[PDB]
Amino acid sequence: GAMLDVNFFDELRIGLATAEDIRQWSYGEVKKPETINYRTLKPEKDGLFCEKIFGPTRDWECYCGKYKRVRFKGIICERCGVEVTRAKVRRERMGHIELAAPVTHIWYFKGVPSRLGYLLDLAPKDLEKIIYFAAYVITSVDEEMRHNELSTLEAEMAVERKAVEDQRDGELEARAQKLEADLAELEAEGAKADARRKVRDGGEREMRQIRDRAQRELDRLEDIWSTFTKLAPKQLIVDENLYRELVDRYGEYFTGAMGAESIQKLIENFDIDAEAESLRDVIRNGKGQKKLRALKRLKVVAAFQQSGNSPMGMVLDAVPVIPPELRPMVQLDGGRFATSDLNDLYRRVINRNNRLKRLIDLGAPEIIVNNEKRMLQESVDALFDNGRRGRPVTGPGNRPLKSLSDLLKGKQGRFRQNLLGKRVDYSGRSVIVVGPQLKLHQCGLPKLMALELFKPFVMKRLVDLNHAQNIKSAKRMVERQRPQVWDVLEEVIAEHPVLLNRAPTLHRLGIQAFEPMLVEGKAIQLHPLVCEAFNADFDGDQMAVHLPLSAEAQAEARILMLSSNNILSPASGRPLAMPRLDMVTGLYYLTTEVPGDTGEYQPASGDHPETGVYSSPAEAIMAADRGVLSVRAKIKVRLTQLRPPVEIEAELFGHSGWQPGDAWMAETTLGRVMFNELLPLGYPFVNKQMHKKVQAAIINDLAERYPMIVVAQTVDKLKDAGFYWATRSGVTVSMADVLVPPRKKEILDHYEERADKVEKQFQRGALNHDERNEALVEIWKEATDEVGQALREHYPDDNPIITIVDSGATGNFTQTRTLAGMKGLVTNPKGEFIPRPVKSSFREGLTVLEYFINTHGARKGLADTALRTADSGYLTRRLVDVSQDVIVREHDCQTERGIVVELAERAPDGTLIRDPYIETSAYARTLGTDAVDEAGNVIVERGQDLGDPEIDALLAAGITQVKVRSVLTCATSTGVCATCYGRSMATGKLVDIGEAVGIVAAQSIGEPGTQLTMRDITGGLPRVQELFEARVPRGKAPIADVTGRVRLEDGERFYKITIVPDDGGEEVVYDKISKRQRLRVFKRVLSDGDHVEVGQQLMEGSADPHEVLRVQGPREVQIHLVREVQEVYRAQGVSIHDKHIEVIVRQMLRRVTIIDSGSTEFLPGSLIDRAEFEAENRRVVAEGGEPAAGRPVLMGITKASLATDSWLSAASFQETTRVLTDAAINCRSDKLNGLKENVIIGKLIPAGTGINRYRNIAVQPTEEARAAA
DNA sequence: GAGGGTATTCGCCGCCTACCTCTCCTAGCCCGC
DNA sequence: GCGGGCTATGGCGGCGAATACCCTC
RNA sequence: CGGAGAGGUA
Ligand SMILES: [Mg+2]
Ligand SMILES: [Zn+2]
Ligand SMILES: [Zn+2]
Repeated sequence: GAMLDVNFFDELRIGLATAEDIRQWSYGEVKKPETINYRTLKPEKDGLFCEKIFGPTRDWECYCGKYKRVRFKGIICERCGVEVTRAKVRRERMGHIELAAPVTHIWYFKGVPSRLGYLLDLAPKDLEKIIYFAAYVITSVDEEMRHNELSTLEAEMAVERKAVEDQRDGELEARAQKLEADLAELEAEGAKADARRKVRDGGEREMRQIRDRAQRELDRLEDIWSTFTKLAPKQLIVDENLYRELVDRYGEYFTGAMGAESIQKLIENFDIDAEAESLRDVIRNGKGQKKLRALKRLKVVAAFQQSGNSPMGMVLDAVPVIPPELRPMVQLDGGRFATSDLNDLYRRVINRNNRLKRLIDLGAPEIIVNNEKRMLQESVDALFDNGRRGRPVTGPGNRPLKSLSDLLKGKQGRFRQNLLGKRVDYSGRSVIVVGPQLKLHQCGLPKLMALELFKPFVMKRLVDLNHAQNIKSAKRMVERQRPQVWDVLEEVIAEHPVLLNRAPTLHRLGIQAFEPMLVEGKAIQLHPLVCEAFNADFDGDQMAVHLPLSAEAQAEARILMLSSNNILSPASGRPLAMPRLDMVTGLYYLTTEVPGDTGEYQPASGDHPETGVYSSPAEAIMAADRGVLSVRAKIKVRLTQLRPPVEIEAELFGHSGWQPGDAWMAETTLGRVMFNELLPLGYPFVNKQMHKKVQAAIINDLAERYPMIVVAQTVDKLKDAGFYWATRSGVTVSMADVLVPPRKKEILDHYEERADKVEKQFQRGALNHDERNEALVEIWKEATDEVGQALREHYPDDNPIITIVDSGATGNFTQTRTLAGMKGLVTNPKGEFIPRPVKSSFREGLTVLEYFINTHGARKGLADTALRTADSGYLTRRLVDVSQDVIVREHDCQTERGIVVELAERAPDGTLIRDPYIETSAYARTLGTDAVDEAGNVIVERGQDLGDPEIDALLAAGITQVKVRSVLTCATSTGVCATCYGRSMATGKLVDIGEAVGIVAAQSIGEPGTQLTMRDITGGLPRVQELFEARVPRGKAPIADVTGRVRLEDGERFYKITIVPDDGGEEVVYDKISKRQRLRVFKRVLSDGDHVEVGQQLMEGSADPHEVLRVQGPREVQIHLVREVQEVYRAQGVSIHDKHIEVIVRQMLRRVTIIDSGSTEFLPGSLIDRAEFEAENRRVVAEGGEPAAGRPVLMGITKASLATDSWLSAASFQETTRVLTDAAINCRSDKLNGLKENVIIGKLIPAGTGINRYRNIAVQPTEEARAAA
C-alpha cells in the first residue's frame, strides 16, 4: 500500500504468504553455505551475504571495482552484476532458498491446537507420522471404476484363493503319502511307539505348518482384499511391506504418498464449502461431544473460507532470508568471527537442501531420499522455531540457538525491549542529596552535567556573542571549559525546565518538572518536599534527568508536569508536598503551650497590674530575644494583622469582617502567632498544636479554597519554619533517654508462674502439645501487653523518643516497646510462634539463642518482600493492558442511569451515624437525581460535585441514600463522559475531555502493592489477583438461587443443604459441602428449616463471581467485585477512590456469550461485543427478523486483553506466537487507534494534548492589539 | 467393539525497574606447506 | 611435523487438550 | 559493544 511507509498510515494488515509472495520479495537466491571469506574479508557469491542480492557493502562501489564513484549511479555492473547504490540497502533486501522438497510450517502443525489437524481432520500423531516419513496416507481412491470392477475382482481373487488352497491340499496329499511312508519305514522292523509318535510329531507338525500356511498366507490375501475394497482417502497404513503388497497387486485404483507433499496433495484435493456446510449441519443437529469438536473445526474452516486465503500457505516451497545487516557477524579481539545463531541455522538448511538435491538428481534408493527429506524438514522446523519439537539444536557449550521466533517473544524480544521503550539522548544520572534552600519548583544541577546536557545552546550563544567565529571553535571551547562558557551557560539554562525521574516509576508523580540552578559538586540537589512523591531517600539513591527540546515539550513541562502544580495525590486527593519528619517535629514543638513557662501571663495579684500582656508581636519578640519570655508560654497579645477566629470575629466585629488594620486581643503563645503569620493573610487564626493530622487538614483546606501558588508558598514557609525550629527543640538519643519500666521483673515473674503451671498441667497429661502451645502463647501475649502498658505510662511527655512518635513524625510505639520494654513472641520458619518467648529488649542485649531464633522471622520477611515486589509488577502491567482504552470523550451523555451509595445508614435507636468509608464512595461524584427529604424541597440539585458542604447538608436534611453518576452506567459508545466520571482527584475540578483515566486507575490500584502484604482463604495480593482474574476463588461457598427454607442435614465430610422454594417448583441441593467449612451467620447461624434470600451465601468463604452474575445480574457482580477489592485494600490501610476500581470492573463486563446464531453469523458459544451484537440484531430484525440470542459473560483481565481487535497490541502483551498465527489465518486488519499502537508506530497518542480539538487550535493577535502595533 | 461419561497426565504460559564492575565463547581430524 | 579449515532427573499454579478406566448397547 | 556467566547498589 505504501511500500516503505511514510505517514498517512490507515491500516496494518497481516496474512499468510504464498510461495509467489516469497519469491517476489526476494532479490535473489541463496544456494551456497558460505558466509564470508577470511583472506579477502569479503562476502562470497550466492551465500548469505552476497552483494549481488542484498546490496552493496560500500556506498557507490562494486565488488568488481569497475565503478567506484557517484557518477556511476543506477547502472548495474556489467562484470559482477552488482547494482550501484548506497550501502543502507542491505537493511531492506531479502533473499530466498528454493527448497528441493515441500516443507510444512511448524507453527500450523505443532502449535497446540494443531491447525492442520482440524483443517484436514487428522490427529496430531497422524501428522507427526506422515510428515516425518513413518506412515503412508491414501491421497486418492477411485470409487466408481473400482466399484464396477469389484464383481469381477471378487471372482478373480476367489480363483486365486482356489490356487492357494488347492496347492496346500495337494501338498498335504503328498504329506499323507510321506506319512504312510514313515509308518511303513518304522513298521518294516521293531520300532518304538515314541518313534512312531516322533515321525508323526515332525511330519504332522509340518502339516500343522501346512494348515498354518493356509491360515497365514490366505489371511494375507483376505487382508489385502478388505483393505483394498474399503480403502478411502485419509487412511494411514503402517508396515510399509503391506503398502508395497497393496500397490504391487493394485497399482491403480488409488494413489499413496508420504511426507509434506502428501499433505500438500490432500489440501489441493479439498473443497472448503462442502466441509463448512457439513460442520454447520453437525452443529445445528447431532449434539454431544461431536458438536463440541465441530465447533472448533468450523472455527478454523470458516476462518479459511470467509477470506480469499487458501490453506496452501502452510506447506512451503521457498524460505525467505532476512537481510544481512539485521543478522550481522562480528569478530572478537584479534579478528576471529563468531557466527550468529541465525546464520548457523540457515547454513544447516542450505547444506541439507543441497545434499538432498544431489541425492535425488543422481538417483538413489527410496530410504536415503526419505531420510534426507526428513532431515531437511527438521532443519527447516528448527530454523523457524528451535526446540518446539524434539531436542533443541544446540551450539557450542550445549546451549540452544536463538531462532527467528525468539526474536519476537519474551521480555527481551523486539516489542518489550525496543518498541515500548527506548534509549534517549539529552539525559544523565547522578546521586541525589538534599538541598534545603531550594524552592518547590527548583532543583540543583551540578555545573558539569548541565554543560553537557545544554551543549548546543551554549555553542549557539557563544557564536552569537562573538566569543567564537564559527561552530567548530565554539565546540572546542566548550570541550576545553574556558572561564566564559560558565557565564554564558548561566544565561542559557535560565527558564528552561528539566524532567527528573526515579526508578521504579510506580505512579504518575514519579516524573516531575523543575527549574535548574547550577550548584557546586557532582550530586543532584532535590527539594525535601518531593521525596514522598518520588519515594526517594538519601542513602545511595540515584535519579535520571531529561531535557525537553521543542516548544510543545517545554510548554508541557511548564504547565502539565511542573512540581508546584502537582501537590495532591491523583489516587486519593491527599496532599503529597506536606511536611514530614524534621519539619513536623519543629512545627509541633513550636506550636506548643507548656504550663508554668518563663514569662507566663499572670493575673493581677492585688498589688501589681497584669503581667504578660503585650502591645504587639514585635514587643513579644523583643522580650523573647531578651530571655524574659518563652516562645511556648501563654501570653496575651494585641493582634492587628491576623484575622480573628470565626466565633471571636462574629461576637466582636460582626458586620462583614475584620477589614485588615483593626485590632483584637488574643490569648495564645508566641509560637502560635509566629506560625499563623506563615499562613495566608485571610485565613482565620489557628490556635492549636500542629499534629501531622492538623497540618494535613490545613493544607487540604488551603488547596480546596485557594489557588495552588498560595499552597506552594505556604508549604515552603512551613518547611523553613520547621527546619529552623527542629534544631532548637532538643531531640537526641542516649541510653539515659531510653527509660525502662520500673516493675518489669515483677510482671515477668508473675506470668512465668502461669507458664510453669501450664507446663506442669501438660506434664500431668491434662492437655496435649497444641493446647499447651496455645495457652503459653496467650499467657505471653498478655505479658507483652502489660509490659507495653507499663512502659507507656512511665515515660514523661517531653522525652525525645515519645515526642517523635506522638508528633506524627515517624515510627510507632511497638518499636518503642521493643527497644525499651520487651520484644516478646517470635515466629518459626513455618509461621507459628515460638512459645519461649524472647524476653530481653534491644537496650539490655539479647542472648545468643534469642538472637538466633529472631533471625528466622528476620529473614523470612526479606524473602517475602522480594517475592512481593516480583508479584506486584505483573499485576500492574496486566491492569494497564486491560484498561488502556478508557478515555474521557464527551462532556455529558445526559443519561439517567446511576448507582446508590450507602451514605451513612441510620442507627437503630435513631441517629445519623456517618459511614466510615464515605470519602471513597460519595465524594467526587455527581448526582443523577434530586435529593428530597420529608416532602421538602430539593436539597441538592442534579449535577452537583457533592463535596463536603453538599454531604453535610444532605446528612442534616436526614437522607441516607442518594443516586450518583458512575462510569459503570455511562451511555457513551466509546469511552466515558466527564460528568459520569466526576471530579478529578489531582486537579480537584471536573475531569478534562482528554483525560486518560484508565492508566490513572491502573497506577492507583497497583502502586500500593508492596505495602499490601502477601499474607486457606487468600487475603492479600493473591486475593486481588484472583478477584481481577475472575477465577474460582478457592473456598468457594455455595449461594442460593431461589428464596426458600432449607432442610439442613448433619453428616461427616458432607452437609446436605436443600433449597425449598416458597413457590415449591423444584428443590436445588448441595450435599458435597465439607464439614471443615463453617456456616455463615446471616440475619443467627444457618439452621435447619430457615428461609433464606436469593443471593444469601449459605457457607463461609468467598463466592465465585460467575454465579452471582448468573443469579443476580451485572449490577450485583459489579458491587460485589468493588466491595471485595476495597475490603482487601482497606485491611492494609490504603485509601483508593472506588472510581478506579469501577473503571477496571467496567472493562471486565463488556461482552455477551452467544447461544443461537440465527440469520446472524455469530457462532454459538462465542464471545461478542455487546454493541456489535445489538447493532447486528437490530439490523437483522428489520428484514424478516431472526435475531441471535446472548447472555452476559464475565472475563478476566488477561482474556479481556487478549480478546482485543488489534493484533498488534495483543502480540506485545503475551503469547506472541499464538496471536500471530491466529491473526495470519484470520487475515485481520489493524485500524491503528490506541495508546500502545500509536506509541509503537511513532504517532501522537489520541489523548490529552493529542486530541483534535486541542492539537488543531488556531492563534492570532487581536485586531485592537494588531492596530496598537 | 463403538458410545458417552468420568478420570488422568502432559505440555505450555507466566513470574518488577534502573544502573555498576569483572572474566570467557568446541573438539577431532584431515589436508597443506 | 606443525598449522589451519571443515565437520559432528531441587519451581509452581492455571489451563486446555490429548488420552486411562467403567457402564450401556 | 554482540552473546554467556559471576558479583553488587537503590
Ligand atoms: Mg535508599
Ligand atoms: Zn561490477
Ligand atoms: Zn456518561
